[PDB]
Amino acid sequence: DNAVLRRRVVGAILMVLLGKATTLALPFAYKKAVDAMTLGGGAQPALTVALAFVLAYALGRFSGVLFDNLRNIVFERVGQDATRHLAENVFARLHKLSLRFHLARRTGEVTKVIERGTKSIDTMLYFLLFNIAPTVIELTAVIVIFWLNFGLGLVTATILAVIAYVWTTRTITEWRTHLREKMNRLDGQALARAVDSLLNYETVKYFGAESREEARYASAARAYADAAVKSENSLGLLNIAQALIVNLLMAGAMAWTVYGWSQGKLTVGDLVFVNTYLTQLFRPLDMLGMVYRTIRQGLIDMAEMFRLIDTHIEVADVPNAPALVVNRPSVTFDNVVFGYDRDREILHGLSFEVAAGSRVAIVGPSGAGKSTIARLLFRFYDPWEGRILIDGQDIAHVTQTSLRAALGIVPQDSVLFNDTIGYNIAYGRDGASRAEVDAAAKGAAIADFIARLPQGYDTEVGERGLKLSGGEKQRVAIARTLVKNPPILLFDEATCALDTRTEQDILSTMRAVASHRTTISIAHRLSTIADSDTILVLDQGRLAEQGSHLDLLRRDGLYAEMWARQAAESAEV
Amino acid sequence: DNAVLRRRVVGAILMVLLGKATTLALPFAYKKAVDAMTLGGGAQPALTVALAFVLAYALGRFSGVLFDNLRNIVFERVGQDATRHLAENVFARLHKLSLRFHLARRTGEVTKVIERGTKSIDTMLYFLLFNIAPTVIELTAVIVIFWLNFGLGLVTATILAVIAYVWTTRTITEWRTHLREKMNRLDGQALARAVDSLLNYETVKYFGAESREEARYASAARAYADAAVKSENSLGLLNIAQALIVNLLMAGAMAWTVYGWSQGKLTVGDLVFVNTYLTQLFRPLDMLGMVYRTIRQGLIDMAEMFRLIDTHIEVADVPNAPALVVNRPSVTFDNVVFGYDRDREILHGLSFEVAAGSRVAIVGPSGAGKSTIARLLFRFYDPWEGRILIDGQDIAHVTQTSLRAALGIVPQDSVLFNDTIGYNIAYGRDGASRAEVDAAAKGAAIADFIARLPQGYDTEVGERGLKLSGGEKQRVAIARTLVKNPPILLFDEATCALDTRTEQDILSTMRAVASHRTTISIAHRLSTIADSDTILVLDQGRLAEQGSHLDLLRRDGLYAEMWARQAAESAE
Ligand SMILES: Nc1ncnc2c1ncn2[C@@H]1O[C@H](COP(=O)(O)OP(=O)(O)OP(=O)(O)O)[C@@H](O)[C@H]1O
Ligand SMILES: Nc1ncnc2c1ncn2[C@@H]1O[C@H](COP(=O)(O)OP(=O)(O)OP(=O)(O)O)[C@@H](O)[C@H]1O
Repeated sequence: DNAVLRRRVVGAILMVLLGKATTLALPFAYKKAVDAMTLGGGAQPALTVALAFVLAYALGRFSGVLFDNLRNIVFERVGQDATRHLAENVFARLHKLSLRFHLARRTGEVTKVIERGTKSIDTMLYFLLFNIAPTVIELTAVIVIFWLNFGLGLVTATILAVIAYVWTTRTITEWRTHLREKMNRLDGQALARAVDSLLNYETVKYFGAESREEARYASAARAYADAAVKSENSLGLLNIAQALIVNLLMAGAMAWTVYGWSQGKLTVGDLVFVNTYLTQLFRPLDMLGMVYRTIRQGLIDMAEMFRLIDTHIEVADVPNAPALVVNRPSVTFDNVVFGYDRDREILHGLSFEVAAGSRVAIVGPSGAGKSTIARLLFRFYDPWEGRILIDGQDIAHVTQTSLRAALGIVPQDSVLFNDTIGYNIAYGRDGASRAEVDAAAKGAAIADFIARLPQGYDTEVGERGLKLSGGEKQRVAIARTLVKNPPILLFDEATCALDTRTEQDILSTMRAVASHRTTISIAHRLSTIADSDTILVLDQGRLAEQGSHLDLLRRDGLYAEMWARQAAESAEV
Repeated sequence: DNAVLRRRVVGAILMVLLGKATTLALPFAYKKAVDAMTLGGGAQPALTVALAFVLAYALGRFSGVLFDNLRNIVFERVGQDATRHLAENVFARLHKLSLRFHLARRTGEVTKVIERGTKSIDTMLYFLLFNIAPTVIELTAVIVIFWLNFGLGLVTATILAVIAYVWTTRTITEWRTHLREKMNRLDGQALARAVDSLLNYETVKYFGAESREEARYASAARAYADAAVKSENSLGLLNIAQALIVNLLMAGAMAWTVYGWSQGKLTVGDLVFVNTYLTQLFRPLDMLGMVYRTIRQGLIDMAEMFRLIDTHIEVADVPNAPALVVNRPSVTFDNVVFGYDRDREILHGLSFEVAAGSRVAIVGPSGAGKSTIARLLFRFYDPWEGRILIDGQDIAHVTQTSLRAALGIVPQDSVLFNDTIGYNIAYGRDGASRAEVDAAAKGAAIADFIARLPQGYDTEVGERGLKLSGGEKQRVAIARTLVKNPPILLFDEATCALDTRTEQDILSTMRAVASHRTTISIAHRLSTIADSDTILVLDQGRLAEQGSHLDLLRRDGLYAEMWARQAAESAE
């Protein structure tokens, strides 16, 4: 499909084909030895035979290694391009996976699987292109030559020996696959435990549990080491068996050649021809058994890695899915029944209406499942029963991209890229201008703060934005979501980490930006949302109350009681 | 350390010597062939030489492969144990590093460096132990036997050839180290970018920026691919140069021997002997080249890892540091000046007293440095000026372990292990019993909730505990700190994501058991902490006000102002 890559692969194949010329170099030494022993010296060609033998041998070895390295240097571009394309596809498809995977994944084992599969595919492609075909050509050439100069019984013996070789290799590989899989699993578990400890370094320091993490990693490492010892011992046993088979076959061949006659067909040269061809045959078959085991391992690793990527995507677009068109940002929950796992149901027929352009609050006790409303509105999961509508359009029947582009959310636990503040803020919109970033930072009340910083927008935030304060991180999230500027805006506990001045500023910003935008604010402090158009009270995953602040307060229900418990702080300390 | 591996390693060395014996066994079989050319054949006496040829050659090759695999099978345990010990030490020292490193690290590149070093130490140890010594033995044996059997010229030529080989290898390695380092840096950067995107999957989905992350990772990957192509091309050039040198040396060695006489310069069998020795001499040098370059690369990589593992730990114990003795859990900040970076200072002479057993709140605007008080109280950093005292004892002069064991913290951003709820709760104390876990879950108001769960304590929380609710996660952190049961307890905005009922229940359950325990609560909502014994107001890193809620409200200071802004009723 690529003319450059085609040409490169053709050149590489020519390079391996030159291996056949290298194999043809040995019969030159055969002929020279035959001449030297048939004339016994005293003739003219002896000086010629010596010079030709030394020159041909040295140049043949040098040309073999030179062609191997030229093949490597010419194929390195194609190999690295294949690795890059595989890595890009794996990354892209890894970002397409469902949220349940990322929420319950273990970084160490998935990283081990990804790297092992990528390296196995690289090695497998390399060996498939550069080992399979030349070894077949060499086997056919050996068969033909052995048929012309060794008869038929010897070629049948060699075929029976390679058949026994294949049978023993298959049996030992079937025995060793279990140990290999156990080793890989233990390695993955060890790396996952180590990565989890590194992610919880702060917790370990808080609880002084360095020794416990070290001990658990040491236990995992000892398990992996024992499994690896077992696997490599089985590999050594396989190699010893294969070498025994090949060496006894070679011994039989040499025995037949010498037993034919003390002088043989040719006194000097027959032994040398046989030994050279048998070296050129034992060197590749001893590695060919390993190459069969390597193809097996690469197949099981491709099957392993591919069994993880693109295998379980919870949310997928329906065929010919149209794009979402939001003319009126209205939200409808129609008898939505949903639970994260079928073991525990979270939402039991939740139904409500959020009018277009209104500011609606969602309150309730902990565990009520408001973040469930936020995640289902974003189509991270699909509800068991009922449906979600935006402008009267089913969320499940519209493309994910348009739906998620019509929604902006300031989540409860926000994560920032390991980059500058300006990058994180401009991440809200592709190619955001500095004027939009400045306007959003003014709206998110970090303008003066960024001005007081030495690097300004170029201030580093570190990994996950932990080099900033909580309020600064929350304001950065608000700023990026304002950069996005979607028609529907969902604040999941936005004003938790904010001080009083920032709290009032962000609240006024939310009230001012609610002009033609629907606003859904999940808050634990009722006073911050008492001015909302409607307040939805959740309890155990059900809509207990709905209405204005005065309406829910007059009903003397759950919202009123909650408002009488929070207001107890100011009335009487 | 006693005979654990000694016998085993001795066996490995024995195997290596047996390999030399095999290498010495082959020329003898050739010597017999020389005899077969001096006796002119025979009816029966030729058969002996034939049988000797077949037996010696076949058994020599089979025994070589068998001894190699036996050496591997006996040394695999030692190799895996060495790799395991190095990995354990690397992990331990990685946990010993300062918090400034972990806060500003990049996971992908550090993980890549660690894994590269882990594989490199194994490969390097194998090649060093099984190539360096046998190649030296073979070179010395070839030198002595040759010197005995040809004179001086060819040994002078061989030593000059090895000197030129070493010089060319050194030059090409010095030229290729730059490309290798650039390739490694690009690989680390690409992996770091990919890991950051995987950590921010949720942000990417929130803003639909999959294409941008894919494009940036593709750019990093193509850069790494170009660097790797250059490095491997230079490697191929080095290999062809080395092979040319060795093959020309072999060719010259054969040419000198043949020029003496057609059958033999000194002895007739010396030419076949020489060519066999040249094969047995090229077999180890083809490994010696890659072993030289691999030892160089492994040393420079492990030094690079250790130059990142041996980075200076900001917080270290003073020599002969005593243990902390907390009889009255009081906290004192004495003119503490500290900033994270010298370009921006955070705390400017902060001084305050938190009495033993009192309930103290820490409030103020953003940037006032309350999380700095929490991080410095735990000695994550050391202050520029001033000091911190616990029960009148300097934090800087006590062991880190006792200090951190005397303090429990529910941080603002809590992280949970990717494990069950019971594991996370019992993590508060080493070997926590089930009764203690139950008592803490009851105190943290998650007992009944866990009872309502299908798996109960065995419910998975996922990575960082994101499979739980915010309030559930905060209460799990509270449960861990209650399991630890320290005399000083610091809540950095702990009860924000809790509803009022659960918050009040937990706080009252604490207050009942809050006897002789210091409580330090950092809160942004003042009304939740108006019942504290004392309230410390911070501004620009200084203690502006201190006192009760009624006192600070009557004083009409900063606390009153902050309390009058939240009290603004926006309800219609
Ligand atoms: N990925 C998940 N897997 C399993 N259960 C989940 C997952 N996400 C949420 N839940 C469950 O759904 C319920 C709702 O929790 P959620 O994260 O919605 O917090 P909330 O109740 O909305 O508010 P708060 O943070 O105050 O508790 C909880 O019981 C929680 O255990
Ligand atoms: N790890 C860090 N590295 C560098 N600078 C930091 C770090 N953490 C915070 N800062 C900066 O220094 C100031 C120190 O305040 P810190 O975040 O420690 O607590 P705080 O000011 O009480 O937070 P809040 O904003 O919740 O009041 C912060 O406002 C922030 O600008």
